Amino acid sequence: KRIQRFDPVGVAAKDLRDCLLIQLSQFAKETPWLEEARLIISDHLDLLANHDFRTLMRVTRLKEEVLKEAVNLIQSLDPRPGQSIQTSEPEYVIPDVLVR
Amino acid sequence: LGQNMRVAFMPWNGYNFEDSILVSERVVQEDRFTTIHIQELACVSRDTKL
Repeated sequence: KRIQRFDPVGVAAKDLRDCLLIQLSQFAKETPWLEEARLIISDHLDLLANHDFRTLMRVTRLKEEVLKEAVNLIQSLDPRPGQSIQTSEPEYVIPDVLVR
Repeated sequence: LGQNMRVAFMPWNGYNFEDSILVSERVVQEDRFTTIHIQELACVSRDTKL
C-alpha cells in the first residue's frame, strides 16, 4: 500500500484495475459519477470488460445512459500507467536487399 | 549596426567602477536594442521494424 502510495497510480497493482482503483481513489469526491465509476471498477470490472452496458445498468442499478459517464471516468484512470515509464526501445531492422 | 544612445561622462556611486555602463530605466522603457532571434528544430518519421 505504501508503494502504491507512490507514483504512478496503481504501483505494484498485481491484481488488475488496481491502477484504475488507485486513480479513482485519488480523484476527489467532488467529481460526479465517481461513485458509479468506483462501483463499475470494483465489481463490474467484468461487466465493463464484456462491455455489458445493459447488464451493467441492470446489475449495478446505475442510471441508463448515465452510467456511461461513470464508465468513462473509470476508463480515464491510467491503465498500465507503469508501461508509460517504458518508452524507449532500440531500433533494429536488417535490410538484406535495400531498394530505396 | 547599433543604437545611438545619449550618455554623459562622470563616475558615480561605485556602479561605474572600472568598465561599467549605467543604463537607467529609460532605455528599458522604449526598449531600444531589443534582440531578435529565429531558431529551428525538426523530427523524422523513420518507418521502423517494430
